Amino acid sequence: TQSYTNSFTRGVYYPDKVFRSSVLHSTQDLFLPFFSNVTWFHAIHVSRFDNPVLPFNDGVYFASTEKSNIIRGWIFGTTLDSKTQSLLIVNNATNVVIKVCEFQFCNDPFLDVLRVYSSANNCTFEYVSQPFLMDLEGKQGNFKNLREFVFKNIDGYFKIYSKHTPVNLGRDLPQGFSALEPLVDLPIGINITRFQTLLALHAYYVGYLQPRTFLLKYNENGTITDAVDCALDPLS
Amino acid sequence: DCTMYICGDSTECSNLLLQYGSFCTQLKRALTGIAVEQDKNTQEVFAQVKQIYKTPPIKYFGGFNFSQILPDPSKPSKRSPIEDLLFNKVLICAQKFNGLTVLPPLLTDEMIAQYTSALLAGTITSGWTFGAGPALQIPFPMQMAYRFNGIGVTQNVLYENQKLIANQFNSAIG
Amino acid sequence: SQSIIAYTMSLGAENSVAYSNNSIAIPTNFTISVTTEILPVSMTKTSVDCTMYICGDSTECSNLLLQYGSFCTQLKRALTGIAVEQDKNTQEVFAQVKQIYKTPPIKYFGGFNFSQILPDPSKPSKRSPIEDLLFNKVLICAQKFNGLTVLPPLLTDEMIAQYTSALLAGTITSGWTFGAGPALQIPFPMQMAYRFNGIGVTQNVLYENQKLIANQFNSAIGKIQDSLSSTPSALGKLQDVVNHNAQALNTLVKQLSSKFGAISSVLNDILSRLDPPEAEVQIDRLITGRLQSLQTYVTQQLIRAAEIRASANLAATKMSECVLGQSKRVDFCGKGYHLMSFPQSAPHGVVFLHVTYVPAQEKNFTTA
Amino acid sequence: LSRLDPPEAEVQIDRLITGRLQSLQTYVTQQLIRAAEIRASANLAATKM
Amino acid sequence: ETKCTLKSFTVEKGIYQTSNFRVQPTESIVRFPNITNLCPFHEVFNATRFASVYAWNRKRISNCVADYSVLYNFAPFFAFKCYGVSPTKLNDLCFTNVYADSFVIRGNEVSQIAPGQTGNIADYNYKLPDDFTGCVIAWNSNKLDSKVSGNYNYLYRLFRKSKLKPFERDISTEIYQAGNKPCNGVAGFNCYFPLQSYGFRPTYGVGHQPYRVVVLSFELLHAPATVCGPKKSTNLVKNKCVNFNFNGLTGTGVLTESNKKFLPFQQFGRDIADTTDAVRDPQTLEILDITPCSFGGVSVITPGTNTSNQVAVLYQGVNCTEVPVATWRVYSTGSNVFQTRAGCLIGAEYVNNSYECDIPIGAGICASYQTQ
Ligand SMILES: *[C@@H]1O[C@H](CO)[C@@H](O[C@@H]2O[C@H](CO)[C@@H](O[C@@H]3O[C@H](CO)[C@@H](O)[C@H](O)[C@@H]3O)[C@H](O)[C@H]2NC(C)=O)[C@H](O)[C@H]1NC(C)=O
Ligand SMILES: *[C@@H]1O[C@H](CO)[C@@H](O[C@@H]2O[C@H](CO)[C@@H](O)[C@H](O)[C@H]2NC(C)=O)[C@H](O)[C@H]1NC(C)=O
Ligand SMILES: *[C@@H]1O[C@H](CO)[C@@H](O[C@@H]2O[C@H](CO)[C@@H](O)[C@H](O)[C@H]2NC(C)=O)[C@H](O)[C@H]1NC(C)=O
Ligand SMILES: *[C@@H]1O[C@H](CO)[C@@H](O[C@@H]2O[C@H](CO)[C@@H](O)[C@H](O)[C@H]2NC(C)=O)[C@H](O)[C@H]1NC(C)=O
Ligand SMILES: *[C@@H]1O[C@H](CO)[C@@H](O)[C@H](O)[C@H]1NC(C)=O
Ligand SMILES: *[C@@H]1O[C@H](CO)[C@@H](O)[C@H](O)[C@H]1NC(C)=O
Ligand SMILES: *[C@@H]1O[C@H](CO)[C@@H](O)[C@H](O)[C@H]1NC(C)=O
Ligand SMILES: *[C@@H]1O[C@H](CO)[C@@H](O)[C@H](O)[C@H]1NC(C)=O
Ligand SMILES: *[C@@H]1O[C@H](CO)[C@@H](O)[C@H](O)[C@H]1NC(C)=O
Ligand SMILES: *[C@@H]1O[C@H](CO)[C@@H](O)[C@H](O)[C@H]1NC(C)=O
Ligand SMILES: *[C@@H]1O[C@H](CO)[C@@H](O)[C@H](O)[C@H]1NC(C)=O
Ligand SMILES: *[C@@H]1O[C@H](CO)[C@@H](O)[C@H](O)[C@H]1NC(C)=O
Ligand SMILES: *[C@@H]1O[C@H](CO)[C@@H](O)[C@H](O)[C@H]1NC(C)=O
Ligand SMILES: *[C@@H]1O[C@H](CO)[C@@H](O)[C@H](O)[C@H]1NC(C)=O
Ligand SMILES: *[C@@H]1O[C@H](CO)[C@@H](O)[C@H](O)[C@H]1NC(C)=O
Repeated sequence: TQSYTNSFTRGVYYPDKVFRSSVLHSTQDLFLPFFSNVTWFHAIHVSRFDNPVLPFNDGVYFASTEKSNIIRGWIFGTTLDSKTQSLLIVNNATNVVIKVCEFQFCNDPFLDVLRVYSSANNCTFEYVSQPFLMDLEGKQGNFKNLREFVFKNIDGYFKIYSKHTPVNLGRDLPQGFSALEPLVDLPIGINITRFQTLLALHAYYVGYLQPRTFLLKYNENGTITDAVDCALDPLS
Repeated sequence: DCTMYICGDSTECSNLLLQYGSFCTQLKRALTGIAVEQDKNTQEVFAQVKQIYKTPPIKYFGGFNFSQILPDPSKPSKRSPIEDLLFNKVLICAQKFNGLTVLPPLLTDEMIAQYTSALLAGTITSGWTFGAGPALQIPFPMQMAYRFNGIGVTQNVLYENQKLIANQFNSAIG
Repeated sequence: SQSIIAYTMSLGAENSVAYSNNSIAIPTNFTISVTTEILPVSMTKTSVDCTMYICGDSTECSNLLLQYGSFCTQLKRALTGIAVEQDKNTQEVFAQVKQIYKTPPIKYFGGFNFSQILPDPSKPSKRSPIEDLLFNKVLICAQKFNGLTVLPPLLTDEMIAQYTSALLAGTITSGWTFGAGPALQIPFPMQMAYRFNGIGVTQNVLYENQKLIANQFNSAIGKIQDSLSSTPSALGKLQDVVNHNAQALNTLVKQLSSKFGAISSVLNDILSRLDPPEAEVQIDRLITGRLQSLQTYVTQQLIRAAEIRASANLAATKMSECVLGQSKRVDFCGKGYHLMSFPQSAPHGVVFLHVTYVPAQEKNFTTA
Repeated sequence: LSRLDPPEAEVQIDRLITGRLQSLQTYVTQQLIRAAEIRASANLAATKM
Repeated sequence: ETKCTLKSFTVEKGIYQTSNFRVQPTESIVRFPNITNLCPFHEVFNATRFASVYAWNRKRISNCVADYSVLYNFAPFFAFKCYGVSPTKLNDLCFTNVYADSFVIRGNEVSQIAPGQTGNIADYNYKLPDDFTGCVIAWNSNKLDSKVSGNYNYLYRLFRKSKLKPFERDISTEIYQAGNKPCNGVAGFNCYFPLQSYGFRPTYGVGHQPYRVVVLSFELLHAPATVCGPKKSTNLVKNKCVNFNFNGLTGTGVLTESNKKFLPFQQFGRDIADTTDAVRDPQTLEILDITPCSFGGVSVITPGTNTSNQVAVLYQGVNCTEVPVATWRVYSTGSNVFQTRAGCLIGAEYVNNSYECDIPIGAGICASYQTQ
């Protein structure tokens, strides 16, 4: 169940950790192209699971609007087997249990009519910290919260950017602009080429980044407000 | 073009073209400025008249002979005989394959001749008035009388010796 | 329902003249018009210091600046010469009068209205309204911290206005005599009669049609302010000069952040991360790159200054001929027959207001 | 580029780049100087016209 | 000075430029975070067993205080070649991330661990990048890391299909394919064992003994520094021309206060000229603004050596009130200070009369040798 739509103008993140004001700085880096083809995946097993392993290359833009905690984690790495090294992310209420333990199976849901890391042998770096997925509720469901994430790795380190948007009120990938502040930059030297997502028992977008040249505008408060591509259109 | 010239079709060479600042965003600007001023020069020189005048059909100006400078309809190029001699007394592809391009001017040499024809047709049936206000007609011998009156010679000299002056002008232009 | 359209260039409306043996055309009415000309006179003075630029506050780098002969005793001389000639240009253009004249207290010149160009005592700046519009249509500190200094001109823009006021007050109560000998008074209508007598029109035309001519002059001078204030780009020549200078300075100061085939573009970083004995390798590359990048700037500045001197000379000639007298050269002091001109100041430039005479209505006749 | 490997090839290429940069800057400067003296003649031609 | 800058003993009447001046810094300040935990260096050098050559034991040093003096407890230091940085200044630096690789080799190949070098260890076991920065250390270990029968724990690769890219472990027991026989695990003729062993005995000599080598790799760029030298912190001074060393950002400034609104994840500040403008204090977590130090040229106004020998100075565009550099002792001369638009004029009065101009200065003022 894969649907298709238009990515619009979305997926712009701060490239460097500096402060600039009233500048028209232009930079070349990995970005999500404007008006690209984004695949709207779909799956449900609340009537094992209905999704194979997606490919991973040059990072992923991942956006979702879930209810409370339906979608929690991620699995990265090659072949997802207990012979190579893989990465796990799980987001519960109070902490993040990110780890680089070696495993192949980590889920035994068995919905009636946990079991996490069933085989974890040689663990590695851990970065237990504050949970990522948090929401504030105004006692009304008029505005569905939208969460945007960007995952990439270049020359070491794992870069994870994120942003929350309560502006959405019934549209998928709405018109507008919103940059992403960096959240996690942690060091790991493993090799990643395959990607999969978790889901909690008892909505799902995937993109792809490419090396492009962007031109960004900063305001007097240091926040990016607009950006233009340099290959989409001759006017650009 | 810098890139094709300095580092011909080689990304490895083009990568090293950095670390030199921007030494090729200024050469382009300089050459563009030169080209723009080259386009402006001929516009300044020739475009002195707002309108385009046509030579009269019947050509008889007091006995003066202007056929050596007026346009000749026989040749399709529509040029005076003198212009033909000027055009006949004044490795190319190799430079094209090195990034050096030659641009055409924004006045083909068939409307510049129109400007020259307009100027020369205005100057023989209107004197100098068409350079200040609206063009005003005047016979040619009267215009020559006025021109003699401007170098401290009375006009009666012209009207008493006209055939001789016309013959001298024809021989001089020949 | 619009789209981009490509066509063939036109040259103008086709016109045909009716020349014959005995057929003349004579005008019966005239029209006084006011044209406008804009000329740059001078750029902005500047100065550059080698030592702070090439080798910022580092004696170790300054020691290696030798063995290159004297490549910085000549850049200073070139820039000083440019600054001196920039100071001389405005002195040549404006200082044409030995004395300073004052506008008469009671202003009544035959019905002509000069209030649009005469100084206005209400504003403390003491400038004409036209000059105010010219002054309102024409990162800075960062360059100050790199050794690039900007020097002030030796004429504040409050005595240049005095020169312009003196010229314009002399030219309305003395004609052209104040440019040759002592100033001599003369009524304005008599001066206009003399000016008409200089383009082959008898003076009795003026005295018989005076109110109409005055009204035409007032109407002509009225709308030039609106045309200047409403044209999207009328003062387009001075802004080009300012933009070119700013771009040159910006691209010169931006060149400091270039590796030039070296590990870093910061003298402090290389001087602290490495010991002296093998540090004189990257520093040489930086010095060479900066020397070339500064020589290019100096050469560009010289070439640009030549073409502005070539325009200041023309502005001085036009001030001497059009203003201090009447010019018989065709199409020099504006289109049409020339009557008079008025100067106005502008940031790094002058604006000439030419008053010209144009025939209006033609009539056919038979001549012998 | 074909007779040698990348890692030590960025030595001759630098010399070629420097030589060509100087040879092109000289051409641009000469062109500017020549264009000045032709503008100075176009102005005179316009005045004479 | 005027007579020296232009070669002559007689200077004509006018104005000349001699030299420049700059305000001088007063005191030095160093600011570092509270981190005090020592680095695990003392463990990595002093260990019991090192790994093989083909599979080195890479370690990453996280944030800690690094003292580059404990390693001197090892006496010999057969080689201490540092490439990117000078060893002497190793203490006064801050790094982003530090990698340490420790292993054991033979003497004859200790020279082979360097950028741009080929061989057997440098090509089949461990290749450094051409732009590598860091240090290498080697010491003798024959006497306490050898056996009478010998140690065969350490093996090194000898045959490989392709050249090793820098920083790429190649742990793989794949039988070499040589000749024309497609071996399928035979491991016989024309199919050799890629790894060959070592034998270490106390009866060998220099160049025939095991040496312990450790290589440290750094990376310097604009990023939050985690490893820093044991330099002591200092106090904060404001509105005074001082030189600062904020966490690797070294330079002169005044360090005033700022009203910027840095985001919680930002550290530095820039401008349109790509120059550092604002900084964040490592300890108090405030924002400071760095404006450079007063500087400018000077000029001499002389009436000519023919007339007199009295001059005046024209410090270009500096306020006399605060910084008139207050060496030829002409500074703030009594009743001889005038603040014009051009700058600080020292040595001349300012009358309220008007004459013709002799020596132009700027903004409209002229100097002369007029008598009383
Ligand atoms: C030579 O040209 C001038 C300028 O056009 C002529 O003067 C203008 O003549 C027209 C015709 O009457 C005037 O238009 C009318 O004026 C009345 C005045 O009350 C007004 O009420 C009408 O609405 C209309 O505008 C015009 O005002 C006048 N120009 C000026 C400045 O007074 C002149 O007549 C021409 N010479 C000959 C011999 O025709
Ligand atoms: C104006 O001059 C031209 C060229 O001298 C004359 O053309 C010649 O005319 C004669 C007699 O008609 C011919 O024999 C020649 O062959 C013509 N020469 C050319 C090149 O065509 C022309 O006739 C003169 N105009 C007038 C009105 O006599
Ligand atoms: C002067 O007289 C000529 C000839 O009579 C006029 O030119 C003609 O004008 C009429 C009226 O518009 C046209 O129908 C003819 O075609 C014209 N002849 C030519 C050869 O062009 C001329 O217009 C008159 N002058 C003015 C100012 O009207
Ligand atoms: C000269 O022209 C100015 C501007 O057109 C005239 O000033 C105007 O005068 C009228 C009537 O006195 C006022 O209603 C306007 O408000 C004035 N405009 C401005 C901008 O002040 C001036 O009166 C004219 N001179 C004479 C002698 O009439
Ligand atoms: C995205 O790709 C699919 C598959 O080829 C295609 O049908 C769809 O039109 C594409 N999207 C757009 C906006 O063209
Ligand atoms: C969330 O995970 C942390 C880390 O394992 C654990 O201490 C905590 O009890 C968990 N909370 C819930 C509600 O599962
Ligand atoms: C995991 O660790 C065990 C014991 O620590 C070891 O025997 C095994 O080889 C390791 N797995 C690897 C290296 O893949
Ligand atoms: C990652 O693993 C895949 C599959 O083993 C391999 O094809 C790829 O070259 C590896 N990439 C890196 C950088 O090690
Ligand atoms: C910048 O932040 C201030 C502080 O609240 C706010 O008043 C102002 O509107 C902001 N401006 C912009 C352009 O975001
Ligand atoms: C003008 O004079 C020429 C010369 O005789 C004659 O041929 C022509 O017919 C005349 N035209 C008119 C309109 O008088
Ligand atoms: C080295 O380590 C051993 C044990 O690991 C310890 O006994 C010894 O004191 C240490 N020596 C030094 C100099 O660190
Ligand atoms: C360092 O210690 C001082 C003293 O308590 C404290 O005020 C400051 O916040 C500390 N800073 C950091 C970064 O720990
Ligand atoms: C001033 O200059 C003249 C020039 O020859 C010289 O003769 C004279 O001696 C000079 N004045 C003095 C005091 O030396
Ligand atoms: C000196 O002058 C400058 C600018 O003219 C001014 O900013 C500064 O405050 C002045 N000094 C003092 C002590 O006021
Ligand atoms: C000269 O002018 C200055 C500035 O107005 C004033 O301070 C000073 O007192 C004046 N001196 C005399 C003698 O009038």
